[PDB]
Amino acid sequence: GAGEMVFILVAALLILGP
Amino acid sequence: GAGEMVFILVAALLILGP
Amino acid sequence: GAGEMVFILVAALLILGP
Amino acid sequence: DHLTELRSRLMRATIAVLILGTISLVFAKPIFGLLMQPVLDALPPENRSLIYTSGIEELNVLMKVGVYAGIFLTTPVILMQIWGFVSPGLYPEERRFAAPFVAFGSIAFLLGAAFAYFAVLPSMFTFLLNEEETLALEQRLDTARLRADDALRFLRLGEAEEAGRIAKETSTQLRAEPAASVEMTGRLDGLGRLLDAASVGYGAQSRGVLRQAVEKRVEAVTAYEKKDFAAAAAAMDGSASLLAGIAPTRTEELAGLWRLEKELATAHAAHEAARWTRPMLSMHEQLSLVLLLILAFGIIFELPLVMALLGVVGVVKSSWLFRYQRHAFVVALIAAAIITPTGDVVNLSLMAGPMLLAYELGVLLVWMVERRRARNS
Amino acid sequence: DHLTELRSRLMRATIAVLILGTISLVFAKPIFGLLMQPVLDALPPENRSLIYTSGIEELNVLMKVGVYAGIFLTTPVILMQIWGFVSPGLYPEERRFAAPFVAFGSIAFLLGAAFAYFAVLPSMFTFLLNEEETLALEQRLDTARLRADDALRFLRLGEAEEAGRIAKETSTQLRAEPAASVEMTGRLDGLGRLLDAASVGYGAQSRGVLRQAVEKRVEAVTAYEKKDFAAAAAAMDGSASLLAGIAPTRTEELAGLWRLEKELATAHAAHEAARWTRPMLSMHEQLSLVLLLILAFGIIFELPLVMALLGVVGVVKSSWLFRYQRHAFVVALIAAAIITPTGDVVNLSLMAGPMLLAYELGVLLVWMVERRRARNS
Amino acid sequence: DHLTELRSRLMRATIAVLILGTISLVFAKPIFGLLMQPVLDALPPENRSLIYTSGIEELNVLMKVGVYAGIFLTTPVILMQIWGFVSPGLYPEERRFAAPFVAFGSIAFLLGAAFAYFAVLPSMFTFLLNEEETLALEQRLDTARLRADDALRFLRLGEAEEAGRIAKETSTQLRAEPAASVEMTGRLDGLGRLLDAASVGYGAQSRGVLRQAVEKRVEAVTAYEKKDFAAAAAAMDGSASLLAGIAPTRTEELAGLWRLEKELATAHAAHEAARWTRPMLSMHEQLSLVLLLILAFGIIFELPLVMALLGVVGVVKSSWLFRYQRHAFVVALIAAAIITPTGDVVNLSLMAGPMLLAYELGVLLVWMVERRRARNS
Repeated sequence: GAGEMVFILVAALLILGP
Repeated sequence: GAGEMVFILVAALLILGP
Repeated sequence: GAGEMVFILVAALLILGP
Repeated sequence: DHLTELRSRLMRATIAVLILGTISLVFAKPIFGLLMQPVLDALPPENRSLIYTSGIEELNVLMKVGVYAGIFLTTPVILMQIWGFVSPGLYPEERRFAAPFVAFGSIAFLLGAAFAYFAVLPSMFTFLLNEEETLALEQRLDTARLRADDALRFLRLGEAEEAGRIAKETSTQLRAEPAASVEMTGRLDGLGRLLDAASVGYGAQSRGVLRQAVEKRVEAVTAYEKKDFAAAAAAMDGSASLLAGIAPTRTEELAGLWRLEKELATAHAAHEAARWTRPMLSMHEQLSLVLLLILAFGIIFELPLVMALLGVVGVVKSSWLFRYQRHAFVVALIAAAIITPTGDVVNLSLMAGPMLLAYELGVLLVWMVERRRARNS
Repeated sequence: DHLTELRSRLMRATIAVLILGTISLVFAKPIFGLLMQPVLDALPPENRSLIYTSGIEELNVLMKVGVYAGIFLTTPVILMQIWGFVSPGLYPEERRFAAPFVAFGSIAFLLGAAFAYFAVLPSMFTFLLNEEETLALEQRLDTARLRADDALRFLRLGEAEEAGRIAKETSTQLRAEPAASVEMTGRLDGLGRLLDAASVGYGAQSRGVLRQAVEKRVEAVTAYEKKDFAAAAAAMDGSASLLAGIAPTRTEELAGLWRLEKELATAHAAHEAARWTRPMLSMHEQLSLVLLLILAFGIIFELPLVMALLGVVGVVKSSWLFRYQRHAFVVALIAAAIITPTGDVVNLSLMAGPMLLAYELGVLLVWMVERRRARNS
Repeated sequence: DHLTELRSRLMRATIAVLILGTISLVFAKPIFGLLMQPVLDALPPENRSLIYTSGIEELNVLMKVGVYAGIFLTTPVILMQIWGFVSPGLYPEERRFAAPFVAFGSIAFLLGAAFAYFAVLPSMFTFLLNEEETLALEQRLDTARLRADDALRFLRLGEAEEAGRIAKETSTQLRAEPAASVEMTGRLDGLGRLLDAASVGYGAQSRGVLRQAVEKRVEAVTAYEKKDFAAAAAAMDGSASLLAGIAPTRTEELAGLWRLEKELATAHAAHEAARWTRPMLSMHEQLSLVLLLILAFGIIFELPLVMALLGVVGVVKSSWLFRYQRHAFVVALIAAAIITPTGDVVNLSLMAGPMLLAYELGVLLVWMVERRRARNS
């Protein structure tokens, strides 16, 4: 769903960091 | 979900128009 | 949802084959 | 490829859907009642009811009914859009066949929806939402309980012979056609019923024997408090044996009554042990299923006819269909996923089945039309 | 465009959400009780309850409450992140207004959430989860059943005149203000109740007439087993007519009692025919609705204030808002889709409504601020 | 990178899943019963039942069981596919270890699933789906109701002393271990029960006092119709006081009985006030939870063993795992999102937990194997 998609996107942007 | 995705896609194609 | 997405992706990769 | 004309005509379809949903929202409740009549009819009369899980489920159901009514009544609009989309002139002696196309598609969808409703909905809702084996047993148990109640009334009137006769007949009928705690609770309730009936009936003379029977029942309740169900059963048997002493000449009759009570309790426990899957139907799931069926059968009745009508004049030759069969199956599967609100592969396949069937019937009709044209030529 | 600063500050917001959710998970149960108090209050006292469909629904509800508490208490954090994100110096005489920005946004969200709760939740949950027409009829039916029970007690005491008077009064009151099988079952239960009352009352003298009445009731049960409801009704009428012979001087009175019973049965059947939509509320759906309302109203109270405060110093001129109105509507709609857990367009629109309203109020406030600034200049 | 071999072997896995699901669909019902035995056992015997929300939930449950059985029994197939996928020769003295790999992976998954079922399912379903505090209170209330019923039977037999003794004992036991309308309704029911018992017992002599008691009860019902619950309580107290006059020498005893009734009513109201969260379990949610647990524990028992077995021969050195730990966590989280049918972050984390644990155990085993190899060398 949209929640799972936003969660996976947040994780993807989070592991790499700034 | 798929319904939310098709709704956001329809809105995206709708705001720009022909 | 995620299940529908993985199903459509599996079908897309399946019809073309190796 | 390009977006311009596709996007504009999609906007036309969307605004048509919006306006027809706005008008159809006025009569959302009668339409919902008509849609729910088949499933309610398939339900038992004693439990002819539907539950709503959420507080806004009325609003969600009405909005879904309005949206689907709009998309159903916009089918002529999308048919005109499709017909206009492909119009290279089409040998203008053949381009004039616009109104036949739109009319035939509209009546095809309407007939598909009507046949879906009238034929499929009652029959399939009877197939799923009906047990017909546990319901018959439940009705037999209710009838046996009624006969036991009549026997208890006969006991309350001081007629031990008639009560024993009815008890024996009911026991024979039940025989012809479970947790320990539950069975003990049922037996305790049956003993209480029998004791109450005997107290009402023979309570003017045998006041000294029903007292002993009630004391034995108290012992049974004590042995039921601390779980010693063997002692509880023994105490209930002793209570019934003492109750048999209120009418010494009809002792067997009273015994039979007690037996029947025990049997009924046992039977009821068995039933509640067998039925571990009770029905509790919901508003939105049933509405979604009914709407999905109607839309699927409308597609089944429309897509073959639309494809055949295009093939009579020629917009989709058999070669293109054979080349793009796999991609068409995939796109139909994605469409089925979009329409289905539940994110499960099972519902996806259930929806995509009608789409594939419609496509196959369409390609068969196109091939048959082409073969007939070749034979004529 | 670039990710670096956006990703870093999103990570700051995420870690703040995580820590505040960890702390708020300790008090998840009291917060859940406070959240559920309005919906429970809107429910009838006799059915003031919520069901849980899944075994982990307690855990899911507590985790959702903790996550939403974290995202609510991190609003100051995201406000500081937003304020820092845009800081080109801002004519540093105007860049010092950081604490006013964060404080005003925080209290705006808190006031929006509080007003949402206190005003909206009780009123709307009363609007939806309350019938007030079937409940009044149900209460009237329960009162009529109570009067019928009192009349039956008067019969059990041998007072036929008082029982008939109460029965007539109750019938008149009911008249002033259904499947065949269900109605026959209700009538059978009513006949059983009347027969039991008569057996308790006049069972010392008229033991020969109640026997005939019970035999007629047995005939009614037999004609109810094989579905011949006409014969069942005739047998019940004959049973009541024979029961009227226990008190020959008060026959009409007894007849009236029977009539009342039949009427009550009929009425009850009608009620169960009318109410085909019973409430059965769920934990997670109600929690999701309440949290969605609180978040939406917090957005409604915060986004206009944040936008206006940015417009006082100037980060978002009216030109940018007018240019990007359509894209902002789309992004708000995607955000509403993300927040809503149910994959339906209805909930998407219901969530996106508050977002569009907040954006419109924000642009109105920005325009008003700009007009006031121009008038001052 | 390339699709050819990956797509072909994915097709092999998919066709294996399809055929094994087709065969396993024959025994879908026994497998579903075996899966539901733990949760049903965790449920109370009196409410050992599961509800189904939709009419096709039987079909959905059977299809899900078949699909998951196919994916469970295809684990050897995917193991052979994985082993073949990496085969550069592997120093062919070490490439012959194919059957050990597939066998060890298969038994690892089977043991993980079996341990999941046998250990986790009963214990955790007892942890969640069991209150053990409200159930004990409910059982105590049911026992107290049984003692009150026995006291009422003793009253019906004309034994006021024994009834008063039992009432006092039950009141003492209850004391040792709510809306106004609900409490008034319960008190009215208790008064009706007491009046019926007294009418059955002393209705042959004291016919003039029970008449006054019933009139006072009628006054109570009238003051209950228009909500004046204070007058209703006063009228019920007066009715009980008049009922005490049927046996002037045992007045206190009768009073005690009335007190017990009131207490029971109050207690019951308190219980229904305390339990605002009732269980109503669903077919599909429980099946999804059980299948998710079994699959997660199979992964927990398989992935470490598969990774260790690859590390013995060497396909995944510790360096690659350390480099790709973050990406592996992300891909496991997406896999958990895909497997979980509910679109919530809570279920996503609950599923991803086992995946991360399996990966961590795998990397620990790989490091230990490498350290042992270095020590041997």
